[PDB]
Amino acid sequence: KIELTFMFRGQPQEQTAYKNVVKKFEEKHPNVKVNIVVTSPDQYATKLRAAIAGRKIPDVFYFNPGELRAYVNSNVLLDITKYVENSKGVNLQDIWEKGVNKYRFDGEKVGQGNLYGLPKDLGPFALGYNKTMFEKAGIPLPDKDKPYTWQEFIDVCKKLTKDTNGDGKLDQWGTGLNATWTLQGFVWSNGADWIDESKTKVTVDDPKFIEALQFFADMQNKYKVTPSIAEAQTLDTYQRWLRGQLGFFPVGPWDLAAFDQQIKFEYDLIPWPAGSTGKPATWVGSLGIGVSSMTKHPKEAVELALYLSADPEGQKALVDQRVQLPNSVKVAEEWAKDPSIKPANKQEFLDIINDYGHSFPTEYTYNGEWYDEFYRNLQPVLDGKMSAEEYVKKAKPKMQKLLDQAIEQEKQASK
Ligand SMILES: OC[C@@H]1O[C@@H](OC[C@@H]2O[C@@H](OC[C@@H]3O[C@@H](OC[C@@H]4O[C@@H](O)[C@H](O)[C@H]4O)[C@H](O)[C@H]3O)[C@H](O)[C@H]2O)[C@H](O)[C@H]1O
Ligand SMILES: [Ca+2]
Repeated sequence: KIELTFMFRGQPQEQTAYKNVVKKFEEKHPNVKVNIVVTSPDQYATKLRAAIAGRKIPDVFYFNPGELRAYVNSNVLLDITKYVENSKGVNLQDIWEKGVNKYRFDGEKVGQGNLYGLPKDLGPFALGYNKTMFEKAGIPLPDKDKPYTWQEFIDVCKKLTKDTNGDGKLDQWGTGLNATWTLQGFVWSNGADWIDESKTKVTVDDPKFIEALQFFADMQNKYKVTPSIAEAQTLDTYQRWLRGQLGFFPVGPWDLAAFDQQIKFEYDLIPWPAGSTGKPATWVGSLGIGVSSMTKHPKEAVELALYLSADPEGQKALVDQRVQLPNSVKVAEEWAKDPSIKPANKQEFLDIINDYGHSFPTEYTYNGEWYDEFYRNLQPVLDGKMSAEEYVKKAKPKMQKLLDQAIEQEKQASK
C-alpha cells in the first residue's frame, strides 16, 4: 500500500548487495514497497543536487556528511531522533560513535544533538600489498605495525618494478596511486593539511604540503615506480592492481566483494608509509542515510534507513556480501579476529578507525567547492608539467575565495 523511493550510489558489487538487502527489508515489511534509484559514485552528487533543487527529494537517500549543516538549513533532512528512540531493537550505542555523530546537529554544531541521518558505514582506507609478488621477488614482507619511511617505500617500490617475463619491457610496478584518494595520507603524515586548524584558512602553500604533493607526483615521474602516463591511460591502476601487476594499492571495505571475485593473488593490509611525523595517516570515509523532510511516510522511511544502518539482520547481510565492515563495534571486533575471513590483517581497518584515520577537510566546511578547485587543476602537477610549489601558489587564492564564500553563505543560510 505504501511506496518509498530509495536513492543511492555504488560500484556494481555494492548495487547488487543493497538491492538484495532492500528485498530483505521488503520481505520483512510486506506492505512497504521500495523503488530504487541508483547511480555510479561519480554521477551521484549531480543527480542528488538536481533532485533537491527541484524539491523532489527521495524518501531515503545517501548523502555527504559535509552537507549536513547545509541540508539542515534548507530543510532537506527530516529530524529522525524521535523515530529512532521509539523503535525497539536498536541501540545506537552499539554503532561506531564516530559514525553516528557525523549526522547529529544541535542547531549550532555537528556531533551533538538531534539525528538527521544514520551512518551507512565507516570507510577506513587501508594500504594493501601483493604478498604473492613479494614472495616471488624474495623481498621481506612489510611490517604489519611499523610504517615504511617514504625512502623505504620508494626503495621497495623500485625493487618490485621489473620485466618479469624477460621480453625487454616493464610489466610489473611498485604501485600506481590515485591522487584523488591517496594524497591525503602523505600530506597528513607529513604534518600538513589543506586548511588550518580553525578550518577557515587555506594552507596548501605550507612547505610540508608542497613536499608531500611533490613526493606524490615524483612516484610516477621521478622515481618511476608506477606505470607510465600512457600505460595508465591504456589500463588504469585499479585494474592493473586487480590483475596482479602492482605491489601496493589501497583497499577499502567496499572493495572486498570485487576483490573476492577478481583478485587471484594473496594480499594483506599494512599501515601507510609515514612522512615527517613518523605516524601513518589515511582517511576514514562515511556516507549518511537520510530521510526527506517532505516524506509522506516518515515511520517507514526511517525503518528503511535503520534496516540498512543498524538492524543486525540487514547489517549481517551487507557484511556477508563483503561491501562493508560491521557498523556495530562489537560485531566488528569479533569479525576482525576471525582468521577464516581475509585479509589476514583486516584489524588494520579498525586501527584506522580508532587510531590514525582522519576526516576529509570538506567535512569541516559548509561546502566543498574550495577543495574541488584544488583537484580540478591538479593534473599538470601529477604529470610532471608543473611543480607542486608553483601550482599551490596559484591555486591558493582561488581556493581561499571559495572558502570565504562558503563561510559567508553559512552565515546567511543559518539566519
Ligand atoms: O577507482 C578505484 C576505487 O577508488 C578507491 O575508492 C575511492 C572511492 O570509494 C568509494 O566509495 C566508498 C564510500 O566512500 C566512503 O566515504 C568517503 C568520503 O567520506 C565522506 O567525507 C564523503 O561523503 C565520502 O565520499 C564511504 O565510507 C564508503 O561507503 C567510491 O566508489 C570510490 O570512488 C578504491 O581504490 C577503489 O574502490
Ligand atoms: Ca616484460
